[PDB]
Amino acid sequence: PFGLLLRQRIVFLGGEVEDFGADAIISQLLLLDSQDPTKDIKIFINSPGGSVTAGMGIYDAMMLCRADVNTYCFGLAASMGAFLLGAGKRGKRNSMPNSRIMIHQPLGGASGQAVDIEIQAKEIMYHKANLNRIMADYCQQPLSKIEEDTDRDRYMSPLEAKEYGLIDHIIGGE
Amino acid sequence: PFGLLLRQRIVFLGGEVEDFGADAIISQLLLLDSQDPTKDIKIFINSPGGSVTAGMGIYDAMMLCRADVNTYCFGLAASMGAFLLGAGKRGKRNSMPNSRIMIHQPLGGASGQAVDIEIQAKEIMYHKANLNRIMADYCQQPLSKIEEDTDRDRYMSPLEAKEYGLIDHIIGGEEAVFN
Amino acid sequence: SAGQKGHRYSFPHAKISTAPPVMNRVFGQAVDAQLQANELDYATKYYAAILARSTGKDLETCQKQYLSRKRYFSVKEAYEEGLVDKLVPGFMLNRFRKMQK
Amino acid sequence: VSQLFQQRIVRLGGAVDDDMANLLVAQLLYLDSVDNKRDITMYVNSPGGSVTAGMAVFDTMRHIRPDVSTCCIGLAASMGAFILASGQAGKRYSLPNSRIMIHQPLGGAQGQATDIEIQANEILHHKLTLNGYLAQFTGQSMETITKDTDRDFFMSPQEAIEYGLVDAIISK
Amino acid sequence: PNPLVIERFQGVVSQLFQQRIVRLGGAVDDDMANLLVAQLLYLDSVDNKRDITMYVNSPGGSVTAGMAVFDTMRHIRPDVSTCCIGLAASMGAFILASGQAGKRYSLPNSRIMIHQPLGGAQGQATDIEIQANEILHHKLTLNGYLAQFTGQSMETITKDTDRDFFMSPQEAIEYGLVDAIISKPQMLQSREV
Amino acid sequence: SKKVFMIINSFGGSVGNGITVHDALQFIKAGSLTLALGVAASAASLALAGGTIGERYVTEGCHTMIHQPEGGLNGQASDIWIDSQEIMKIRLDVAEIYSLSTYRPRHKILRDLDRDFYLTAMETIYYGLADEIATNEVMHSIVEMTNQVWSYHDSKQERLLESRA
Amino acid sequence: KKVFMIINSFGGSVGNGITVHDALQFIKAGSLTLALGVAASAASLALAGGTIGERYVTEGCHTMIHQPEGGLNGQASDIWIDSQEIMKIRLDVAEIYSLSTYRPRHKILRDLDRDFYLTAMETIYYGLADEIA
Amino acid sequence: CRPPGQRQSEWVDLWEAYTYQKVVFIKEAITEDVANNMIALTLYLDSLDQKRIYYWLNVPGGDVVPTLALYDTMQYVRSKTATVCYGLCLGMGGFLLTAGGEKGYRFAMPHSILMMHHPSGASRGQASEMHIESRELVRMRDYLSLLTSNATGQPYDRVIRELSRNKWMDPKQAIEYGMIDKVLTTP
Amino acid sequence: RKLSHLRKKLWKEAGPPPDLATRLFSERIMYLGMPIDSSVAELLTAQLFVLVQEAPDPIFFYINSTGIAKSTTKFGNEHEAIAVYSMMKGVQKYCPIYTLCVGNAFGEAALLLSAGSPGKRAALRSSTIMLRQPLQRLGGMQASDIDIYRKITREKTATMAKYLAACTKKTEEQIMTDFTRPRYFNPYEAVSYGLIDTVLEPKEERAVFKDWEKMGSEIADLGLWDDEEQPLP
Repeated sequence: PFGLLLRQRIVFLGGEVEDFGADAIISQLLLLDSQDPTKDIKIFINSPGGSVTAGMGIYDAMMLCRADVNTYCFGLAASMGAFLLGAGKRGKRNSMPNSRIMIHQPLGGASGQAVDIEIQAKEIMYHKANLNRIMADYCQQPLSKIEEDTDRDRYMSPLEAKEYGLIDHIIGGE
Repeated sequence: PFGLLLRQRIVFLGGEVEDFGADAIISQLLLLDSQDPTKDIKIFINSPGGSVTAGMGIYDAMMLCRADVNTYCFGLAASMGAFLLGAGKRGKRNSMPNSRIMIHQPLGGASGQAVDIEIQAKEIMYHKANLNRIMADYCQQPLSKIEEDTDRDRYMSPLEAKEYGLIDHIIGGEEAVFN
Repeated sequence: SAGQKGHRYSFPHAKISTAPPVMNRVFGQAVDAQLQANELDYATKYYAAILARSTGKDLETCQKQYLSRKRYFSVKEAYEEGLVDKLVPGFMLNRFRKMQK
Repeated sequence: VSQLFQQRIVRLGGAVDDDMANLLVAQLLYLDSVDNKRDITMYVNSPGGSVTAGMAVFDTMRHIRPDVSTCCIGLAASMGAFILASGQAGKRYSLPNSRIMIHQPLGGAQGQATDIEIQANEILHHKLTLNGYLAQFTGQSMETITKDTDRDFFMSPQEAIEYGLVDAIISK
Repeated sequence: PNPLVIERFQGVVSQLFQQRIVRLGGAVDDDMANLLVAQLLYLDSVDNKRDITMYVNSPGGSVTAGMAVFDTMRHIRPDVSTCCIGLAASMGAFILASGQAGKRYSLPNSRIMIHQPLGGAQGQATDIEIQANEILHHKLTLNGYLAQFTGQSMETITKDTDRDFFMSPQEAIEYGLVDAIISKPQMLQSREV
Repeated sequence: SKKVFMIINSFGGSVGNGITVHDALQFIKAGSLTLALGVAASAASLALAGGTIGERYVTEGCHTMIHQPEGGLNGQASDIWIDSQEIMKIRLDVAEIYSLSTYRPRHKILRDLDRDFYLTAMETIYYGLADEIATNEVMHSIVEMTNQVWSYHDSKQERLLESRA
Repeated sequence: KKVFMIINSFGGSVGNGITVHDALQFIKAGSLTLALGVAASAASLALAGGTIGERYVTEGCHTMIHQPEGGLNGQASDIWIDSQEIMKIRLDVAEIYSLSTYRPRHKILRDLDRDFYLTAMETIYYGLADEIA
Repeated sequence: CRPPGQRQSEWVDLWEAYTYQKVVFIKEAITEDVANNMIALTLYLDSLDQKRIYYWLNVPGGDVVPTLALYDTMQYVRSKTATVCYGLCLGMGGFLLTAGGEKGYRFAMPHSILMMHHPSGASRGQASEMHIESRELVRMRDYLSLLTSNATGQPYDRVIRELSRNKWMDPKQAIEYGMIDKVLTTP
Repeated sequence: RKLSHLRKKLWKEAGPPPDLATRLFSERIMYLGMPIDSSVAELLTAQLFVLVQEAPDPIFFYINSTGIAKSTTKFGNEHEAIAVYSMMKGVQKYCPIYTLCVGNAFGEAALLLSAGSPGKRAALRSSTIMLRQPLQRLGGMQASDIDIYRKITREKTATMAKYLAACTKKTEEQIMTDFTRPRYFNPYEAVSYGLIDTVLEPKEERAVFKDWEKMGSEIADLGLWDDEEQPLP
């Protein structure tokens, strides 16, 4: 199963990204760079979304390693795996010809006082401005068109995702 | 345990028949046929019911087996195990002298669209028509008589099951069967 | 059908069903299921006695026709069977009233 | 159920969801890596599932450089039958008393009125993707695939060969 | 939850335990705090001179469970290098701030939250004022140790941690939470002229 | 007088309840006026067609909807065939009333009952479920029509309050 | 003219006992408080709030005297503010009893520490009632 | 309050007997359903005669939006108002004490528990609509503080700092803070 | 005449009945306080059939509701708001309708606000007008009916913007621009938008503005490392 391919740096982001689920991805990511920092690490993407702070924990941990990063998307990636799909380096971001790419802005949560609402409002306003700076880096897109794309829900085919800058190649050619 | 009977080519069909429990018996039935296509396979059926979709896969697995099969009925056989009881080879069908045999049609629920109801209405009728014509082959019974006996929801003692054609032999010399 | 003969009113698009009745959840011994079988025995004997007086049939005919299986009846063929006689008084179609105008 | 892994047999049982699709393609990464010549026989038994979960196992079987074999066990309702038709021509087997059902896949639309119309376009794109790929696997016209996929239609294994769902049956 | 991921999670934390890497598991309560203090009191068998890497990721928790981890980090002989990846709560950032001075490393994408600890009170009339005094005692000890770690005044800690206060490690390095950031040097990009 | 004025507003409900309020408006000797507002479901469109032809009005905001008979089925294999045939009888029943009242053949209506489809105010007059568009101008005639039929009962009410005082 | 009410309560918050306390002194005429069965902390405030000389009690009646209770949960700061709320409410109901029993206030806080029950005999000695009916 | 009373010759309920006597009682919490009966009662007494309206409050808390529906009806009517406190007014119920009757018509019992705090709300979903509801909760916070500053005479900068946390008042401090006008005596 | 019935019903059948909805019904005051459902819309229509009969005297209409459903509860249908809109639209030439906004008006409650007579629509000082996007988030059923549900959500937004443009005298494309986000509306600027005709003011204005809070703080020096203390007033 998953343990038979874990020795060759195969990371599966299956299921919803939670506090315990994403922590199992981070704890196994530090194991692969400590044993060999010269060969590439492959990360598979099949997830319908998840948390904002937990899903951000996979991106900065993959940038912590000094080796190469390959990312492949299987099925649907909804605003957490799709942000993690383009998180790798340029040239090794491949995708399947039938995989769905979903772009969406993250959610938030607040329960207490009205002054606690505006704390979480500027906390998610900082997270929205953070990912728009990151997603415009590996896509070579301006900040004007990348803010409106995250406004509404848009399922993207990999034919138009190649010219958008999120992916690099298509496995199979067609 | 269960692994000691597996190397002696004896499997067990216990509990309610589900989709997860269906393919576990089919996967071990083809392994015994690939090991020895001459040695018989003894099965034990104890089921209080099951789905008509997963129960037909057990019948197709025994028809796919090149070697002969032996059946044994202990406990219960309610609407799915009685169909798998007579489906073995004729002359090698034994059971307990007091086990119960229930010949009744399977159940099912229907809900949804108006065109959706009439599809599954004739589907369970086609399942009723296919289960009647298959069970009438190894029983040597006419079709009009076997299609009305399955409508009655009454169990069957193994004494009258012998001349009915569903079973061949009874373990115990046929004197321990109580009415 | 137990009403006055000659005045069984009915809507022209209703549904009529005659099935033998069932019993609720009873958990008993072998002799407890026998006495519950006698209660449904008197149920089919009393229901067929009403249908024999209404439809003009025998006692065993109403048990074989009505109280055997869960069947349904429309409005048109129930008049030939003997369940209803006529429609509601003063019934007139709105399209048939337009044909008079 | 571990004895089937050494015999190159994977099990497709129950409704397909995200954790089952991650486990199913993980067994497909290992069986082609030990041998790229021998086929992989899969026993499909599913009553349906998600839209993107069945499409996540469809594309990875096309990347296997040897051919695969698909055998129907019991029933395949609108998601497993798509996995049967995507197999190699001449390797699509089925039981003689199995059942094949072709229907459009299930899926909801939760959100704003602007959101439920932009996500129903993906379901309309999924209907053109499913019926567009199924028409190339069965050799029939484009109209007859879009005509019967709206309502549930059960298919016998005898008539599945002439329609193009399976190639042969294992009777023995 | 899926039981298949448990043995895979147990394998990767045990392989990092040989490389002297510990983990803060979820919210800080009594079951993990006895497990975490068993891990810091076992890594000294190989060597007591090299540092200890501490992965810090906690979304909340109780008060007394995190204090049992705080006192053992500053008492053992090797230095404890904390590393916050993801999200740190008020008890999680206090564990991050309780590391060795000059060896508290992180990454500039995390979120650091510090506030007065959560609590409740239930009972009679004198039971309320008793349980409110130990929360204010826990308010004084959490804000008192943070004033010594960051080097700020006493009034600065109580007026910033009064409510939810989220920071970035680019600005936490000016306050005194994180000593240095860990990031690889990137290649300079050809910007527009 | 003897006129009956009913208002139509229902977004759901069972199909059998719409046929009962249909023939409850048929056997009335005097005329009946039905005014559709908001929507017209399977229980509400049969009440809309149950009125007198010539007095049926649908507003621009109202949307007529034709729905198949929804039912709940549970039983044995012998009992699952007898009640599913009743769904064919109800589908024959609601297509019969839609045929005799809308000047439409039974084949074109039965090609519409296999799939649920909503109708607008312009398609209501084209199919024949109603007679006129309930715009703002003809709505003023509904106000003056219900004023004379209510003052015929209120004139007796005005004589009873003066006799008691 | 003179209000006459039956006092019978086994539970309830003591905050509602302060509402029925000040409503009894708002009446210009006298008040007759007759307790039957159980008298809780919310009921003893209406029993002590009546006019002196017209507070009757039976032989089998009892009076429950205890401190206020509350439920506190949330942020760290408003627990300390609400801790002074339950303290001064307990100091408020001590001053309510002190206007009738003519006792020093430090001895009433010792009886308000735990649950305190009185029979028909020592209720007259403690000043909550006047005589036995 | 379940047994009824009399108006002059027939049996009428206790809360409706004071309605004809121009006395309004509020005993339960301020919710959406009980606020529809209060603002319909203020317009009914305004249409009959023009006299001073009395409000007796027992509010232990409530929502923000139906409380502002009852506050705006006090200034819209052409009659006078007077709020009298007995028991307790917590949360948004304490704000309705300072609604009207600023010219010496705010009475309270000597043992009334007062409570003043900033209002709250909860609405989740998209991150873009979270900015809009945060602007609504900010615009509701400072506007509720501007009405308490004009009615009590307190500076506006002190209400933001004090009422953001938990704050409770006794009737001895309610006189010097300008929240109430007079204290009710024994008669 | 019915004015003698008004003095007789208040003595016998409206006064000693303690229900406030009956006494409000006799004074030609129709108040929508409950959230709109299947029981409210038939009650509002039945009260409108009585009020148009006895007199052409003007009727007062008060709106105080959260619309049909809140965003944090179960959602229903939006067709009942048009049914009470077109019922009261034909009354305007037969009877004058006075409409005043008390409390709040979420979503469909603002549609009945503009449904009043011109020159008689009004609002209070601290009212709230919400142009929400309705309704029916639940779409988990069969995919064969979602394509006609796209037709429903498109034509319902068309007829809602058509009825709003007939009262506010604005462009229909400006109504869909406000339907993308739940934009709140101040009643002081709603007179320029066309929703209300005027704003009724109290006799004593005591709502001081907050524009004097800006004391004009000076710009800090460039050689001062400012702290990251959070903005808390």
